[PDB]
Amino acid sequence: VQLVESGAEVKKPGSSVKVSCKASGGTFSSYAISWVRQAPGQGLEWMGGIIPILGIANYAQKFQGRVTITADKSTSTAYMELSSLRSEDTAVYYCARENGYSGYGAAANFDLWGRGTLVTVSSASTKGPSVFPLAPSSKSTSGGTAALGCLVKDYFPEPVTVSWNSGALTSGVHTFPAVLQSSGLYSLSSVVTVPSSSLGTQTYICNVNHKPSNTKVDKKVEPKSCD
Amino acid sequence: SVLTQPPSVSGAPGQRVTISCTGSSSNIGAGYDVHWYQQLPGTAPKLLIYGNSNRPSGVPDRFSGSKSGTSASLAITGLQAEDEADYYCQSYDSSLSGSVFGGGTKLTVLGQPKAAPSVTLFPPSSEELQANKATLVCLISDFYPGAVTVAWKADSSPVKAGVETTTPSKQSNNKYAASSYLSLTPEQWKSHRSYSCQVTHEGSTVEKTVAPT
Amino acid sequence: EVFNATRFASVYAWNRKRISNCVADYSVLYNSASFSTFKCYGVSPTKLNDLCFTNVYADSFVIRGDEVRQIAPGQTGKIADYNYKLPDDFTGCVIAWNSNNLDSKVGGNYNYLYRLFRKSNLKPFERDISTEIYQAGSTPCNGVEGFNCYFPLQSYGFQPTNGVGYQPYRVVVLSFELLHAPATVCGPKKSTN
Amino acid sequence: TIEEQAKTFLDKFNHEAEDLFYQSSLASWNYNTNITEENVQNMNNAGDKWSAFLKEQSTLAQMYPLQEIQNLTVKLQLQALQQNGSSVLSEDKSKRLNTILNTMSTIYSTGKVCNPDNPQECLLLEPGLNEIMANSLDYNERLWAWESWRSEVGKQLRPLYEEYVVLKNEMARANHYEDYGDYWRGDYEVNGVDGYDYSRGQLIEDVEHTFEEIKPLYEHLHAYVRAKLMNAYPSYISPIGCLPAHLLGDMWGRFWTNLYSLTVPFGQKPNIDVTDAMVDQAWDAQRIFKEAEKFFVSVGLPNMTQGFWENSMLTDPGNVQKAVCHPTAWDLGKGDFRILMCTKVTMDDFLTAHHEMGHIQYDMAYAAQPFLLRNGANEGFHEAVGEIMSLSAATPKHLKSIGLLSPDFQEDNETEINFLLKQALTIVGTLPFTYMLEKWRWMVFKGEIPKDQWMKKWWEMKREIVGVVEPVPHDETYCDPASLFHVSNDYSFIRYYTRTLYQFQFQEALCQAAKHEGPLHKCDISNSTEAGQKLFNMLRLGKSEPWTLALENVVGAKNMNVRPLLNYFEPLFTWLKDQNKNSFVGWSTDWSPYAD
Ligand SMILES: *[C@@H]1O[C@H](CO)[C@@H](O)[C@H](O)[C@H]1NC(C)=O
Ligand SMILES: *[C@@H]1O[C@H](CO)[C@@H](O)[C@H](O)[C@H]1NC(C)=O
Ligand SMILES: *[C@@H]1O[C@H](CO)[C@@H](O)[C@H](O)[C@H]1NC(C)=O
Ligand SMILES: *[C@@H]1O[C@H](CO)[C@@H](O)[C@H](O)[C@H]1NC(C)=O
Ligand SMILES: [Zn+2]
Repeated sequence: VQLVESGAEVKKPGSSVKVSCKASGGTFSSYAISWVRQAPGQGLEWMGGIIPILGIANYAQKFQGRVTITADKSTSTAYMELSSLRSEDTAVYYCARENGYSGYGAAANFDLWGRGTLVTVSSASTKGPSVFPLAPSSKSTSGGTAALGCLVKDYFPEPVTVSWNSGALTSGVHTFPAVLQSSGLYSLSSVVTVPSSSLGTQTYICNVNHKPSNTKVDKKVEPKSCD
Repeated sequence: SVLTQPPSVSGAPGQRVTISCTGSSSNIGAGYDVHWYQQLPGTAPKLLIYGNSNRPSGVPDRFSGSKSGTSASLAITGLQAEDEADYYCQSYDSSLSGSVFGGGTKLTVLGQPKAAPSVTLFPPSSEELQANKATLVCLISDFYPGAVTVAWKADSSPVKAGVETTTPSKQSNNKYAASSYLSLTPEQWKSHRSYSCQVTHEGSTVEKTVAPT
Repeated sequence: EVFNATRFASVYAWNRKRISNCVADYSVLYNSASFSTFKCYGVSPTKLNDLCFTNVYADSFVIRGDEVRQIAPGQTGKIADYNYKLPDDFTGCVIAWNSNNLDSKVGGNYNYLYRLFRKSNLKPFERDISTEIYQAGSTPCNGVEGFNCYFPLQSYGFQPTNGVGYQPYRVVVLSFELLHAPATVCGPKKSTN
Repeated sequence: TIEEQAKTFLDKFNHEAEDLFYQSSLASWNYNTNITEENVQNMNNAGDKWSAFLKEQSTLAQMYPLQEIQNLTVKLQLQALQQNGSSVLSEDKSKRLNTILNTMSTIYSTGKVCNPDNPQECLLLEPGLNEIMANSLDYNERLWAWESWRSEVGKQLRPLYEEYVVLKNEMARANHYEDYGDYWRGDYEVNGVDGYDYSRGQLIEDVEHTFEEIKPLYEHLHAYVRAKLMNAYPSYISPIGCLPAHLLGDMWGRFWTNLYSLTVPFGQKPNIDVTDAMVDQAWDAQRIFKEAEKFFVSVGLPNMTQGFWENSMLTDPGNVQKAVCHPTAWDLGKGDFRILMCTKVTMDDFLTAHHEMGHIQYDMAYAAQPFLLRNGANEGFHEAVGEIMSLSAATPKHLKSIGLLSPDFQEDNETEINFLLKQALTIVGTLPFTYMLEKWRWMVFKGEIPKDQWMKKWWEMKREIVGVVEPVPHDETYCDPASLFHVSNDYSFIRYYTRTLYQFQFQEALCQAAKHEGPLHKCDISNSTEAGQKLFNMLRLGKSEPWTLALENVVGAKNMNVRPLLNYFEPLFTWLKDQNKNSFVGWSTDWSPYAD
């Protein structure tokens, strides 16, 4: 079968995170379910494994008593609760399945895995984003091609998409990724390439969609008059 | 932690590439079976081989696993176009009371040719100046590969504050593009004479400057 | 750390320790005056430090007070045949003691598990971690708690307010290996006056 | 197949009911200690989940057949697991008997009958009506206390007891039985063994057979107390009719030990006592359990584990918390054994300190056995093996050798007969009451007697079986026999006739191999390690072996007999025949005090 998990989620440094583990079909109320994490920079750790039949917890000695994993038999789902987050919790968790066997080794293997839950946490929480238009000058345009776009600053959290004329522009679009700042914030860019004969007849308008904050700012782009 | 792995390994497309996994005498050498996984950057890891004796459904037979005493080995034959991932050791540790993974090896040789970059310097607009901040952007595009060192100068001293570099992504025509910001304030933006972002690429240094006045 | 730790393992997946490139003294394990029962077959309990062996295999798990008599070669039951079988040529040395004030708590401590059902017998010195539902009848169940299908892994009943014959007893067995190899781990010569 | 499939079904109940009975008994332990509002919620939660687990496993075991297995240990326990009880009916009748059982347990608990002169000064039942009826010397006081007690509560309990008999007969009709009386007789039935079968037609045969020789002993002691009550009350008791209903010591007439102080045949000889010897020693409850533990180890019985002294009630710490006193045992499981005793420096507390202690010694026999090997077909084995050691500890020979009784007290022909008549008030006096209470209920469950003849048939057998007389005739609107402790909570009553016949068969089988060829009232089990081995060999059986096979190697008889009962009171049988020269033996059925 297949295990489907939640998408991206952000929280506060000192709050609780509530993610889930859904199972499609059966073979979930008969085998053990564990949680394997993975962080960029180090190896893969293992928090613990929970049996759904008897409801017995089995964690490791490297993790203290701060995370609790529960199970459900009515809808065949699993929940994960973790409070008092720290600065090194920016990782992804996986909902794995265990299938034991017989032999001299008898080691726990992970034959079935989940999708993944990107759980990142830092400062500079969600606020109102500010977009600034960008216009070319007389010196920046020497031929018949001008570069312009819209810059997105002080936005949170990821992911944020940028559309051009409600998706009417496809050729010549380029979306730049984000970058970590000293304050814990991000910034992206989006520029296009249009001929110089269309700067006085057809307008270019950027539309930003930020579904976690529910803010849609529609700004105007105009060429500069002094240069 | 208790399991160490080499950071990188080199190989050729058509010869045998082997990897070695070393631990202690209580997790791998005690008698427990080993499990090898593949960590692809962009999808969830799956099961490759368990117990080093059986073959799961959906995996090719080119992977060979063996246990020589206290160390496990993985040998492959032929490098295809899907081996750009990481290989880990998973073994049950009794001192840790659970399963612990290894370090991870990256399997890539060389595949990034050179090219000629093109930079664009854009000054901040008039509406950004009243926000008590100044974001000096410096866009680089149409270059290969994506390894550019970004530096800033103000005609009298290099700027070692507020410098940021983003990672380049692949374009539609097999090129890379990136951008660099400079967090400044408008109080000192008009006092200096000019600003510039200097970058290098295999010795090629392209310089572009603007003037606020 | 094998004896004194924060927690232990179960009987279906127990801790396996190998002693290599070490030297030890079995005199402090005899004059502790803290163990409940002490059985040592194949070698005398006071003349095992002079003779040298190759390897030492130590397994640690938990067991009840009424099942400490089942860790012996030559009997049948429920735990000694489905979790850890003892062969005929068993020269191990079992040490058990009571630590009921650490591995149990109020409200019901059910953290340790055990296997109750099995299809057939198993070879000694073999671990069984199979979590498959043992089918009793002739029809498949496809993993459901219905009829003719029962889960083999069941929970304990450890309570610190019990008597003597049902408390969690920390039991360890120290077995020796004899192969074509020189002496590796062995008690040396006692420092006299 | 069926042999390996039934093994996985039985042990799953053995490893699950050991935890369900552990938490339900834990909720009853904190309920009796500190009476809060939250401890009763743990008993209702664990009590409902235990009843829901029994009705769920009973419907699952009905699919398995019965007539294909030849093993004896699985067949006797499969009938114990297939005990639906209240779940055989629909959802309307299953909840209806739960409300009338809670209604029966609330009105009988706070029994409050008091004065018609004033409606304020009123007293409770327990221990209210038990102390006034015990210390009473007036005839008009006990006559009013017996008429008023069945005056106000007898009107309301009758329309509810007439409904309690129809739900019990309909439950047994759907349980493939004839009436509710066969459900009690079906528990004593065995199956699987050949040559040792016990049917229901023979259960009425042997009980009527042994009653024809105990009644001659009962009518001889009935004329003895009739010859003693004439000199105390010459204008109230006549030696022609029967004994009054309010002169039975207690209210229900169960224990006749209240008339021991007024029926003393020899007042010049002092009786034995332990209270006078415990004040100069400061005898505490810890010394009670310590000297009794030394008596059990010297005969061959094993010791008690360390888990008994950890969690056990010794004394009440002041009056800060309220703790009710009822002597009972709790089988928690996994070597956990608790007791509830509120010790006092009295005479009756010493007899119950060794009786209830024998229950724990019988509970430690099946220590290595699962939940499906509890007590057998009869629950009288707990009371039988627990009171044989109390009788061996109440003899003057055991108290003299232990260092408590003074050696100057000799055993002449005047102090040994008083010990026989003292035990006859609690053992022999309840034998005719058992035949009258059980046979009246065994015929009302069938339905051969109408609803207008339940009371008239009740008073007709009380003049020929037990031989009592009534000062005021009662009509059918009264409800007399529903005021007992065992009928109010659906308890068994066959166990009382078995615990009275097994307590004397065990008293003679333990010193017959101890070269004690003397009288039975002087038998003692001190310094005999060979007698403790043959006794402990059958305490660990449980429900694996029937009761007719366990006593075959002990007393050498298949069925119960009163031959030890006829030999224990042999000095008492010679004392009743030489004193009744001028008193008439027997009674008359046509005698009544209201006809004069
Ligand atoms: C009994 O319950 C009361 C309720 O307030 C509590 O105060 C007391 O501590 C309890 N006693 C024990 C022994 O738990
Ligand atoms: C039936 O089986 C039980 C346990 O498997 C055994 O103790 C008993 O002796 C068997 N019955 C017979 C008649 O062998
Ligand atoms: C119980 O009695 C036995 C036999 O006399 C003795 O060995 C043991 O120490 C006693 N245990 C306790 C706790 O008194
Ligand atoms: C057994 O005999 C000895 C010696 O006469 C005595 O001290 C002991 O009390 C006797 N045992 C009992 C239970 O009376
Ligand atoms: Zn009792």
